[PDB]
Amino acid sequence: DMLFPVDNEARQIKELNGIWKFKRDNYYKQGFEEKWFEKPLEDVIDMPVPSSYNDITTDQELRDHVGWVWYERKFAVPRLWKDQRLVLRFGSVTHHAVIYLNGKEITRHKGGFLPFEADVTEMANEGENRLTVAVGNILEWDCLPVGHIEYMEQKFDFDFFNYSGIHRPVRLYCTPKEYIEDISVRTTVDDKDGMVHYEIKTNAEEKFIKVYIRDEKNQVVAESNEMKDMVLVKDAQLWQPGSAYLYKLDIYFGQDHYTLPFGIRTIQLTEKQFLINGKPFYFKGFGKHEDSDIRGKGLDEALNVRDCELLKWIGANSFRTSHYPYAEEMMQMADQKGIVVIDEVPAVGMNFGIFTEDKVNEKTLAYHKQVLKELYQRDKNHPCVVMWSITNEPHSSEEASRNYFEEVTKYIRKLDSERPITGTMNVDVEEDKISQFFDVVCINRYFGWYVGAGKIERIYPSLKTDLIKWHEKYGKPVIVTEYGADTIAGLHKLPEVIFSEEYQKRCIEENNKAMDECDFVIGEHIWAFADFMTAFGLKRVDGNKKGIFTRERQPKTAAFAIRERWRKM
Amino acid sequence: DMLFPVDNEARQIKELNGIWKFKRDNYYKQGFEEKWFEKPLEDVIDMPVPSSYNDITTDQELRDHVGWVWYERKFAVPRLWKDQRLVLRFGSVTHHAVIYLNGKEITRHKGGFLPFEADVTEMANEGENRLTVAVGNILEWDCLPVGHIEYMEQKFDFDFFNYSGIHRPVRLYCTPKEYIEDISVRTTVDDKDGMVHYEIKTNAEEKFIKVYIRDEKNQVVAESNEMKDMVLVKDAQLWQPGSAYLYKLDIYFGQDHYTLPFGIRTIQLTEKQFLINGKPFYFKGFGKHEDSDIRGKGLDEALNVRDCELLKWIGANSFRTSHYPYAEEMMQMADQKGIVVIDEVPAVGMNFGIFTEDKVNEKTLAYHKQVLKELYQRDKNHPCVVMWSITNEPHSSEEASRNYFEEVTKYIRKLDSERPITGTMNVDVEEDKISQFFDVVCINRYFGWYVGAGKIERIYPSLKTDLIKWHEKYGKPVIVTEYGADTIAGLHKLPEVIFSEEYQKRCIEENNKAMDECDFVIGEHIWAFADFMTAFGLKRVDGNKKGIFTRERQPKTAAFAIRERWRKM
Ligand SMILES: [Ca+2]
Ligand SMILES: [Ca+2]
Repeated sequence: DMLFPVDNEARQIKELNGIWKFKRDNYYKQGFEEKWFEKPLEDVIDMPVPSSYNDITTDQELRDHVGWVWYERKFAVPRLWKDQRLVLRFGSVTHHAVIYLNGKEITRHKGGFLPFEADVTEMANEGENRLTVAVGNILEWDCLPVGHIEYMEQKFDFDFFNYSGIHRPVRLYCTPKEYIEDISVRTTVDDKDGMVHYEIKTNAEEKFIKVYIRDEKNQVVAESNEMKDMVLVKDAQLWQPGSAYLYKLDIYFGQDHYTLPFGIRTIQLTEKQFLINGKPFYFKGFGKHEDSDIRGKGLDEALNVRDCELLKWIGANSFRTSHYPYAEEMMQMADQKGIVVIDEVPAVGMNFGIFTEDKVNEKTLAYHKQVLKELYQRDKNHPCVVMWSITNEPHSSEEASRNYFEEVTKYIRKLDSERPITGTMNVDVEEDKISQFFDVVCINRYFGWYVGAGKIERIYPSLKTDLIKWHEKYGKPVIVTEYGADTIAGLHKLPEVIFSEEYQKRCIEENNKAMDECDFVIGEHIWAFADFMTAFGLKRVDGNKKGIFTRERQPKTAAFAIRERWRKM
Repeated sequence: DMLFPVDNEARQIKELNGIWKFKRDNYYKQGFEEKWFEKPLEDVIDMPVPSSYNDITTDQELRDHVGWVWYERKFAVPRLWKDQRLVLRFGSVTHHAVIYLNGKEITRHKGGFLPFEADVTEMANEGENRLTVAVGNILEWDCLPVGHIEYMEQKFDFDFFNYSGIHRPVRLYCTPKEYIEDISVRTTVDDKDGMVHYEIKTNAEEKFIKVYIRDEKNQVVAESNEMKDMVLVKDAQLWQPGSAYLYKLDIYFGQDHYTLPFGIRTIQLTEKQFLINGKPFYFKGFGKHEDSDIRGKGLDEALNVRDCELLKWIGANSFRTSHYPYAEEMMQMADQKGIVVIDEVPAVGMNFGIFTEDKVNEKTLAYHKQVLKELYQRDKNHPCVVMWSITNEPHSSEEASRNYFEEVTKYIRKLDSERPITGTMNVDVEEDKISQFFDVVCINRYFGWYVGAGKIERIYPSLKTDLIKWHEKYGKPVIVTEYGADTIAGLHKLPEVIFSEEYQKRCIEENNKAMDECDFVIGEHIWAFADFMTAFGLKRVDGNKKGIFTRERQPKTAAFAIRERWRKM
């Protein structure tokens, strides 16, 4: 159960963000061994929430910390909340969490990009309470993303910096004691009329319920007293790429009230095309990252609006939540703005034998299924999500990866029968062993950068040849999910050279020429949207510089050429 | 009454931030004349709150908008708030506001940097309500900051971009119907003993009250049943620069409860020293701004923590709120971190005859006193505030300005008899006509930049001479409140040139040599803390580049030489 918290006459949200008190372990698990949670934290600094902690201070030891840190603040339960159900919700804690309330452990969570909560109805006191949160950043072979510890040094083979902290809002909220627990909505369209199938779960299934479907002007277009039903919406306003329309499932249950936005739209994959509402859709966009200056991966809604303005300005129609689920506020924004989304779990870093019993094994596999279940439960009702990505660049040349990903793909297909399934490729087409389980083949190709760096004339023939091989081996439509080139803003050269602004434009141009000659390509996603931070390395100039925009969300030269192309499509 | 809202067993806060709907006027006052507030806004975009609106979109017409824009969202009143007093608070609206609730005007406000509120107990409905806010950015001769309209173009003489929007949190909060309205605290010290003078004002003064003073471990150290009292704090932990201690005035009144943090510390001025708790204090720090990428002047608490970390790293002990009051969050942070603050009113831009019947006149004067009253009411109880600055660089060579600022200084002295009063100078010392009214003389001087650009060897003789003149004319201690040089990060040259990193360092050094030879100098504030945005001009390379740090809060070369000086001082 993970309905996004709401405010109305019956439910209320208390934000617990702001400035917390903060302290890091000075040796491994110092805070657990010394039971720091038993009393208020001492010798602390201020830390903002939501935000990563790595980039806030001037202290390299905190930036490079491996292990656990400790957050604490106080919150109040109002007298007016006397007989309500009380829930403490964490949008995320990266990567591992132990939650304490007034010195007592109340829940734990594993995985840094999905929300979790704890019912504290019978444990919070009226008035002041103390909330203590332990935050661990260690990744092992059974975490997603994958990593491992060497002797303590953290190892991993994904790009982005392993930021840690409380990256999403913390919320204490209240509901009545009999209440709506979960909602699932599915839609179909028969010519001009839409059919809304819904299922509502409550903790008193025998009690009366009233369910409205309201349109965008909030007028009732359908009505029912069933917990599960199938209601017709005549002349349905469809949710379309670039023109969102959102209905509302408005539910009254006893004293409870919940309103759920949703969209009516169909997805159908053909030979060679990706149909949305029966019309072909060509992905134009980026894989993104949750990353900006100072705050690391902290949610920043102002930055989120600026990014959507940028996506609109440049003619993009989609993005992929590259390498982990994003904040729901961004998923909600994509629903409202009509932006098409590929939603991805953090199965990244399964690459360098990786699929062995001592590394990525059945323990990893079972956790991977759990993350997919948690992702599906959070995002199942978003019309913006049109496809699930279950992995980014696994070492899928290994024979052992075949049974691994057949199992993951079949699990996600049972949870959701309506949305296509995918995963992104980096191994050579001849050696790949899993893409036959997918509905769409997604490839990350860096011709002109990681292959034949600087050789502009080799980009077009190399990509076209590889594209044709992927189509011929699997017979499915293809998206190029990553391609591009590192580019230092202000570095100009004539003739162009790698890292120059001119080279990034030409590299992308030549890849685009290959894709334009292939009738089976259904998308191009440039890597990356914006410069972002990476673990330190000699190929990373203060992070990954493949951004079309700088980290401060201003365009490099190539942005203007991309805009001309995407806007005339 | 402007007590900062609090959460406890009796009072509750609902934040109304997030993503609002937004639309600008297409001609002057269009929304007022078409009565847009009467129905939900149509043809809208998303706009984050808190944030400026100017740097969010890709649209030049909005960035440079002159006039009014319109914000709207919905909010809920829960059933559980049924019998409470309901208050809508705006931390600020820049510059002018008209607030509508369910299509009816409920308040207005002039002034972009101080909070205001509206009692909505009788007008808000249970459940859903519609909040509409018109936001105007026009500055006239009786506004602060000062500006004027020409033919529609906005003119002004201050040097920072005229960002507009809802820069600080919007809060709906509840209290009991009989409640604590205002609190004032003054402190004296007697050897090791504090005396806390307090005065509590309520909604029903004949009822009984309980007042505790609590230390930082929450332990009662004094107690009383009076609304107005002095209570002794023996072995009182003093609030010290760089080592803060905050007691809490904990007040119970009927069903109401309010806890006010405060500090015990004294201020005294001699003709050469600024004494805090009897010890000389030398100001080391910066005038700042509320400015960052994307969000303009929007509150960003993660940015505030990073700034305070950088102030600590560089050995700064103070800042001035150039040129307007900052968010209360930043004032609380200064209270907790032991940072000393010069608190400044937005009386900036009274420069180019300025003090004439048609420009800065009796209306400007009366408004100037009003903003000082409002600033005092908000910040009176902050130990971090050691001095009020009533103006920045007025054209105080005009004879007419004498009576103007005698009025202003008399007025603020009536509100606050303990804190020193000042205002910053740019006119020639021989021409000034007001600084005799101040307790400390503050001068903005840019020898090596605006006077004798590039002539390093003339900086030290020029500032020493000017300093001695200011001291000779007024016989008061002197703070140099601004000095420095524009500096493009990455610009290096040997020998150094203006705009280079090396020149900024040498220019500050030579100015510091002059100050080190003047015993009556009690502070040095470099301009600026961080690069910030200005109105467009040929001297402003994408804004003001006098930052010691970049706009993204990283140090230029001069930061490390400043740190060496300030950390060994
Ligand atoms: Ca969230
Ligand atoms: Ca505020």
